[PDB]
Amino acid sequence: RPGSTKRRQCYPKAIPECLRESYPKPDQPCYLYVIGMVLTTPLPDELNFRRRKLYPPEDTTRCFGILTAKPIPQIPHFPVYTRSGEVTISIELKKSGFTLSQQMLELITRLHQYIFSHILRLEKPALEFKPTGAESAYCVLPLNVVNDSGTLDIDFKFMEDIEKSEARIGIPSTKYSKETPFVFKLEDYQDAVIIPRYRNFDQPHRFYVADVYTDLTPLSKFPSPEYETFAEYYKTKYNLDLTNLNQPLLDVDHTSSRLNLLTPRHLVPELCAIHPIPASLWRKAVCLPSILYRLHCLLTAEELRAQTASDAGVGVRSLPLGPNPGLILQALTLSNASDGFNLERLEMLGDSFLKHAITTYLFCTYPDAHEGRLSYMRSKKVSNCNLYRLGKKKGLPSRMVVSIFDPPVNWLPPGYVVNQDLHTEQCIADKSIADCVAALLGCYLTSCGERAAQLFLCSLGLKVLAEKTLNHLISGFETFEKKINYRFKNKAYLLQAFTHASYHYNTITDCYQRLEFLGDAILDYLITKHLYEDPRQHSPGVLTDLRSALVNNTIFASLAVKYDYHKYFKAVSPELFHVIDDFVKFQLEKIEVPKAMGDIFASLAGAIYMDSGMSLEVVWQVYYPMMQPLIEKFSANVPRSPVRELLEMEPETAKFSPAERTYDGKVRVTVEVVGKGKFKGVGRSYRIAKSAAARRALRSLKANQ
RNA sequence: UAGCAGCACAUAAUGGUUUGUGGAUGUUGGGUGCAGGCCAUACUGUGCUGCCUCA
Repeated sequence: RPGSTKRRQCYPKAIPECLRESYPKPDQPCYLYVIGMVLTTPLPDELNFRRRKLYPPEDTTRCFGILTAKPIPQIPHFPVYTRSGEVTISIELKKSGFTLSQQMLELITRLHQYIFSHILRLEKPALEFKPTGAESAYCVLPLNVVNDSGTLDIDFKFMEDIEKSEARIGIPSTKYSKETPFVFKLEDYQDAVIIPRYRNFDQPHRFYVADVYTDLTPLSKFPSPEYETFAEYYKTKYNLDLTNLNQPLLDVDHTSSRLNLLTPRHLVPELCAIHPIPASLWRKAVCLPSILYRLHCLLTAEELRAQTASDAGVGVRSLPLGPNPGLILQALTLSNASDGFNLERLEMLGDSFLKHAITTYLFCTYPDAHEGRLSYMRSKKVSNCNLYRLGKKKGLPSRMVVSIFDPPVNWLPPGYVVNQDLHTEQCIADKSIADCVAALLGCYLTSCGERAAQLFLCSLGLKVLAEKTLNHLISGFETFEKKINYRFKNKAYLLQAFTHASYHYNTITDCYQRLEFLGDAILDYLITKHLYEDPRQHSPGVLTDLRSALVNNTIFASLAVKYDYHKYFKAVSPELFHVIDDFVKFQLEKIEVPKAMGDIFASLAGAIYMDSGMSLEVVWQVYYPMMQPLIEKFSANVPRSPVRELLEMEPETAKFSPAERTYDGKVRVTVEVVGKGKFKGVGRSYRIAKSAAARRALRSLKANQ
């Protein structure tokens, strides 16, 4: 069915408008952004398994910039988890409206290719570098501080120095002899990336210089147990005799192959070529895939924020408000993506508000439609099928984050195309598109409030926007008004709330059932909002359990008895009065629960809502003090089924019999607890019977402990 | 800068199970649809490893 988990569809991935076709043209105005990088949380030495020097990216004058033909909007700063620790990223406009020559742009584009293909090794046989034909068409370039002024600019000199360098295309062929011996220069290695010249010619392993040992030489002990000395190693493995046996040695670390950094995890110089790119900048280069991916994700979320501010009138189109893009990115992120956050909390809050908004809308729009009809219409509008259609129509599927980020497998680098797919497409379930709509509703509710959430629903396409007889029938309700600490402006709502359909003496209001319908959705929403806002910050699963336990007709009947509602209840059914009296007796001492007692509890919420001028707050002021002891009790001790509690205590030893239908239509169930006895329960249903059996067993087990 | 094999978690797939829920031929409740919680087979990713390439 449409809106089911069992139905899956493929969608193309959205690329933000500001990155699409964004290739700088010769002699045309362009934008230069700086990637600001600050080490905000250093990694503990215990997790730094080599105890290597942490490198704050900010300690170094060279960085990267983004060159684009289109402006990038402000996005929240975001963390990236490097081997140094948590680095906060800023994307800052440095220059706007400047021009580049064909030669300058070619130099940038060649270096940009060189980064993704040669440095990062993200060019694969399935990928082609076509910067003018690529959908995501921006260049990344080196920036440096000009003349120690602190001012960053395009380091054209460094790009040209890379182009003149023979070390760009492969390993330099410069062999040292006794006539031209190797001379070590310390300055050339302090921030170097090096390439060993004697091995792995197709895939030269690159290393950072981590340190320079001035106390160690080629005649010193080798790190592999296979060779005694560095000189012996190079002679034995590659037939290379060293010209300078007194040169210092380099302590080296591999260049990182891990390019997903969005979450926390928890040699002889003479035989090396210097790669023209410094190690500081190369450490920054390794972050580019995660940075550009995160940038892409946040830009997609901001595009959706700005679109919703246009379509719904909710927020401001450009910020100097609407939700933070990080919360939209949360509502777009499935738990499968593993990104440290997910939509599930926002979804549940959204669902509760959605019910309320539609219920209120239906109640007010259809003043003559009875409860069962409003309930039926409600059930169709809130369906996963309808919500999927709305989410598809809004173009959410292309914007969702579905899978775990993996640069070489599912990410297309800027200026590349796919040779005709995990790079360009994603497969999504119809239900997940429905769940995302509710999470977005929860995002707009939490950030912008209830009116803004209603306008958001309207933007999706959901339409969400006698007296003597009265005084006689309400006689004595002044004591009830005092008990609930609320006084009605219009006592007809109070009468309606306490009028059963059997109570034909009321000819001046309807029965309670319409106000019951309205009150049900109000109480669900208010309780859910309160549970979501709870300082304990309950998990998605626990929120579901608490919502289920608190939003219940049995609890509402129990409260209605505790707050004397049964004394004001207007009915003409002796049988209903007996069932109520038996339940009232059982509740006063601490058996069928009379539905009508929970229904009038909801109906009075509906009454107060209408009498207060649609004030949810006034309802909550009345109901919160009544419910608080239960909200505290269940939020302290998240509730359980007695059958589940028995199965948790006795998983292999507790076996339940089949349902035996007794002669009175009632179900009987036996639970056998191996070695501990057989306990029978009876009730009108298998669970009242199985729960009664499980409670008798649990009582016996707890008594024998 | 590589491959593989164990163990933790996330995750979709095919089966079952269980709570909720719906109009239904509804002879007095087993037909199907969508959600949660579990049990089983099987996939990927990250991580704790283990063996094993180059150094």
